[PDB]
Amino acid sequence: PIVQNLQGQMVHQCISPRTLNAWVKVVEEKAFSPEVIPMFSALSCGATPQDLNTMLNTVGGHQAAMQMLKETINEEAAEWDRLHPVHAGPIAPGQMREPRGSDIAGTTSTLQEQIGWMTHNPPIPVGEIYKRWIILGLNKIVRMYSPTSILDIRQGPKEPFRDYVDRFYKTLRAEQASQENAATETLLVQNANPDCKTILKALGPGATLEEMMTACQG
Amino acid sequence: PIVQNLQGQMVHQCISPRTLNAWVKVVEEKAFSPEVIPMFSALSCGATPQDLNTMLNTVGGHQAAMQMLKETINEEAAEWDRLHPGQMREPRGSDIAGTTSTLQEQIGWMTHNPPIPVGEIYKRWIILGLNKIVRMYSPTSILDIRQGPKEPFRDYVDRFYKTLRAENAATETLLVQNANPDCKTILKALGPGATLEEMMTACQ
Amino acid sequence: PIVQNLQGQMVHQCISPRTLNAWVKVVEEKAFSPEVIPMFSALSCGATPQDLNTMLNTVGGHQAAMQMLKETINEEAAEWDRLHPVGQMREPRGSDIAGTTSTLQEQIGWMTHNPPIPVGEIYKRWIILGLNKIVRMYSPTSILDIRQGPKEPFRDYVDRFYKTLRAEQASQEVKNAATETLLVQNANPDCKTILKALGPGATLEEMMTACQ
Amino acid sequence: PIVQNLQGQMVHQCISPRTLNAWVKVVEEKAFSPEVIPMFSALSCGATPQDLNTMLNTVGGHQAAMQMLKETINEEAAEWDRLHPVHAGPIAPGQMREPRGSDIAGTTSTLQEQIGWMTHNPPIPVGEIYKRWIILGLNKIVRMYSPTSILDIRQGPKEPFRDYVDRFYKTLRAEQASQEVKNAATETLLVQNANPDCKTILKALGPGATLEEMMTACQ
Amino acid sequence: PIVQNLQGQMVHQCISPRTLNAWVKVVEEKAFSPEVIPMFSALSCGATPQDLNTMLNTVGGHQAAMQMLKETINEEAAEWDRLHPGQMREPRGSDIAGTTSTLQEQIGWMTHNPPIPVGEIYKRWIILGLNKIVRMYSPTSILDIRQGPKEPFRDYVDRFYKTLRAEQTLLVQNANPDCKTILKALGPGATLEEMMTACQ
Amino acid sequence: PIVQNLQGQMVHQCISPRTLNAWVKVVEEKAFSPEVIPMFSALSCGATPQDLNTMLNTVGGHQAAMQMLKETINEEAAEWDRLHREPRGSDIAGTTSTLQEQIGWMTHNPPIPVGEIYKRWIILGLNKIVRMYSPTSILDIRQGPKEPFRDYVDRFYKTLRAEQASQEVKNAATETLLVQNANPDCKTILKALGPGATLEEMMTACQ
Repeated sequence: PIVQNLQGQMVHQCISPRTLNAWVKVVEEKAFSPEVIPMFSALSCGATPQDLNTMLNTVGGHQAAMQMLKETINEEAAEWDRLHPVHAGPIAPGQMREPRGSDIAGTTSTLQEQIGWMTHNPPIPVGEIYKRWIILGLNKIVRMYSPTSILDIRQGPKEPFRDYVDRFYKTLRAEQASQENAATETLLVQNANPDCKTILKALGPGATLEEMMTACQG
Repeated sequence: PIVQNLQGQMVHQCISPRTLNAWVKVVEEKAFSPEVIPMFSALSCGATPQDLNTMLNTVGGHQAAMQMLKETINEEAAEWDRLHPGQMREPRGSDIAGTTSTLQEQIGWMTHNPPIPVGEIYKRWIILGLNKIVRMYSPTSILDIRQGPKEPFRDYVDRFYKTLRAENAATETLLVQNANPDCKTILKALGPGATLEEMMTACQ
Repeated sequence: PIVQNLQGQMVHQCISPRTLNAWVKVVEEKAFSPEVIPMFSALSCGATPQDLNTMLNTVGGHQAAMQMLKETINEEAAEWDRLHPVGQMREPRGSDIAGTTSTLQEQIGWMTHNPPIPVGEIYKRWIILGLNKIVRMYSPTSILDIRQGPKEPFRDYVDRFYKTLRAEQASQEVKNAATETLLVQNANPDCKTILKALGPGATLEEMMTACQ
Repeated sequence: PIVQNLQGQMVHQCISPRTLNAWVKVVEEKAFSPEVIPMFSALSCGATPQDLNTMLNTVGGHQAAMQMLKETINEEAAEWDRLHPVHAGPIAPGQMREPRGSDIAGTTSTLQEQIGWMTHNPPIPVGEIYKRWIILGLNKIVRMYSPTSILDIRQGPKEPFRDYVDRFYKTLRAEQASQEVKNAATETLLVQNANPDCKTILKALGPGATLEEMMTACQ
Repeated sequence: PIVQNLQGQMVHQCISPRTLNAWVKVVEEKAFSPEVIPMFSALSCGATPQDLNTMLNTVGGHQAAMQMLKETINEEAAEWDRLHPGQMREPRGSDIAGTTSTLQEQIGWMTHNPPIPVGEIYKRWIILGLNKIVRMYSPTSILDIRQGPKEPFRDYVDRFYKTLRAEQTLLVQNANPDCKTILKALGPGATLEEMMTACQ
Repeated sequence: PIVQNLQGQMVHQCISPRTLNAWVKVVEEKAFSPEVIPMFSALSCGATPQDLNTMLNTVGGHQAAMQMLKETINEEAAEWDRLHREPRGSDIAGTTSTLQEQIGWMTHNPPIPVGEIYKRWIILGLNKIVRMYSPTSILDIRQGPKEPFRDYVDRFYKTLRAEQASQEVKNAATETLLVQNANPDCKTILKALGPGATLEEMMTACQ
């Protein structure tokens, strides 16, 4: 990554054994559960495009996903080139060449160049731009790998309301690759078991999730 | 987080793998037991609103709770906006929650002179929300805690305060009232103003 | 905690995940065995009253003990106020030292003032007083009930003897008398004869070598 | 390794117990699966030739592979010597002796010389050069230790499309020791080797379908 | 401990959670096997008397040993006092053991010029006491180590020297018959290496 | 160890719990397998004689080996005295020197690397132990009838490395012995490749 030292300079620092292992374990243990994305973004704080490629490439399984991710990255890189053509000609002294899409993805750029861009004044945050593409791709994969439609989540006859709401929102989160309406509100009440369904209908519209859960406790 | 370095300067620093992991494990292991909150506060020492969202979002289960927490944060953001409708732009509620603000801006508010402590403000909302969840996820009402006939007084007091914590006068009044018959008389005998130590010695 | 930076100033530093976890695990694993106290004191090196409260509050079980501890702290705070009645710097009330009515900024102010008012160290003293009470109470055995098994090795018996003694928290004179009266007296038959044989004035080392 | 301190200076630093152990464990656990190479590259960030030899030599098993690796290194060192004849003559004041192939592989050079070259201005990155040779050797080993041909990967009759695509690309990756494999040939072969139900649906989406589209289709 | 920092200064630093735990676990796992002592010495590098007491006091079991150790310390402190009954006050025995001195004073002596290494002096006494305990807790006399009839020479030598070490020519004597003859054959002045190669 | 600070000076720093533990575990887990030596060398980077003695003395088992090692160190220290405040043999082995003396020498200009000198003696001793503790002659390594060539070459070179405490073993003798002891099917294919075949070529051939 690129971190701030004691003298206040932005310097390069080797990616750590802790970080490498943490990311590899997360993938092994949680596959593409939604929460894996916030974890990737945090573990890659300050990352260079090289560091980002290191983290992706250390993943052993899930090659189908890794391959989809490559395609998404290539799309974004092409889009970037469309919007940011590169000028022919020589670079002025004290200046950096302009980054192509493949430069931002660390494919055609060196570490020195990546560092050059990230610590230039003004900076070109190639690490943060690349990270945004990767996260786009990761979101697609999370939605795809979502194991259950929200329509199939229905409260067991003897299942506590909390356990059912847990299943509901865990499922909802995977389907949109997001934690962010009236439709789901109606669907949640609709799929509750008989006893709860009536009590909930009784609270009327505009009830907070807190009120609903208090209402159906045991 | 934003830390004082060794040269005495205030700067941004990446949230650490150690921190990330500790928080996730605490939630896996202890769910929403009351002691999780002091731990959250301490693991998020110096946190930006970004860092706070990272900690929350890395949680995998408990989506019901996480969803309740979101609603609470929204209420607080809305209430903040109501109290606040070459000079610096002040944070909307959603800015403090890191939804509509950048890291750059967050660092901006927190290190301004005078600072607007968006980290600390946001952390307060989150802790409000967490306290509600702790209260909800509590197995028993304090009224259902009553000393077993063969249950040692210490074990009963443990259950009493464990339960109470998960939820001033509800103490002294209720603890003695729900003690078993033998202890209850001895305790009412010590009269008022007895220390917990004295009570526990009495019913050993 | 408050530690020293490179400019030589005493600066505030966030309590670390390693410290937080260590303390919580010690309580889970050892409850209120006597050695838990030296460990608390070391894990809280350089602590602010805020840090101190964090360590206590992260404990999940033992709420009876935690409650007794709050009472002890209140006693000490009141005693402090009694002994300290109301460009001169303002001094700490009892509840300021306990971090209940003071901010981190104030706590840092007192601790790094010249001369310092070590609110962290003062608060830690009160906490350790309370912890000592709890260790004494949670001691499972009276020293009088420690007797060598017929087939129990002398070392294992002496271990139980002194761990029990340490938890009860005898004064040196009492620890001596308890040793003199009780240790040889309560040894199993075989060892008791051999030990009486070494005569008076034998060191614990000598005794333990003898009965190995 | 050679790292940047807080003063912004490049200095030598001892290889850490964490790095040593991570690398040894990776080899024990994943042998020569393709993802071991990006991991080696990262664990050896800033490595001197000495550090690189340490990491290789701490591997206990796989002596066949370690032996092949030595041969690959020797080839590259010879090739280096061929292209960089160390010119005879004394060493100019404030320069260093040019590196022979065995100098880059840390066989005939000292830590001091290695540090000399790596922190010179301009630097001669003997660490990064050596690392390149090592990775060439490793890539050969990965391709050799690959069990299956890509031609033997066909979707089970009741095997989910995702599981089949996983095996397809895992295998393709080991065979080339690379993830840059999706050309038109593999694109045709993926659809060709799908089970009957999927094969029809896929042919239906027509040409130019993204892997995401294909996988949604056969879910 | 008192350490050398980055700016080349000697300063006090808190004992670390890693060090605290490493020491406690070593005692839990190895008790008083001889190798525990080198480990104690290394884990207490740069230790103040206060740090030394922390390390000792965090041990939960082995209170018999901890009590013996206390006695050994008192002996050494008394001996120290006996040998020593802008002029800097010198430490008494109980000052070195951190019983009657403050961290401030401990730091004063240790960083004075020239230093009075109360840390290192105290560590010397503690290690004396630990050695005694190691000797006592040695399960077997060296005289009872005799090569099994079926036991490989190496395993027997391992037991021999593990025992001997704990307790601070007879080796050939107690070897099994086959080895005993071959060894007496190599004659006197044989290296342990030579002996072990011989009985492989 | 002795490491570099921020002012660019070489300073003493306490050996870390991690380093201590790593070494002790390696010995517990791998005993005296050959790869233990490159691991010791690395874990003792920048070590003072003091640090080296610490690493050695923290080993609990293998006292026979530890005892041989002590003898080897003595021989080397005597030899050093024969060939020679300036350091005697026992000074380099940290027996009769203080940490302060050890630090002077190592950070002097020019340095006298008593750490690196002591480390070389220790590694001499360890190599002897590695060779002694080796279980199997290279002559007894022969390819199973159903054993894959790679597995056989693995065993071959594993064994060769322990016997010599070295990986520089591929000479013409071992080259002849490797092909000779291959199973019938592979033996013929290998003889077919003719002389001067690389190990890579041989392994591709018998896959």
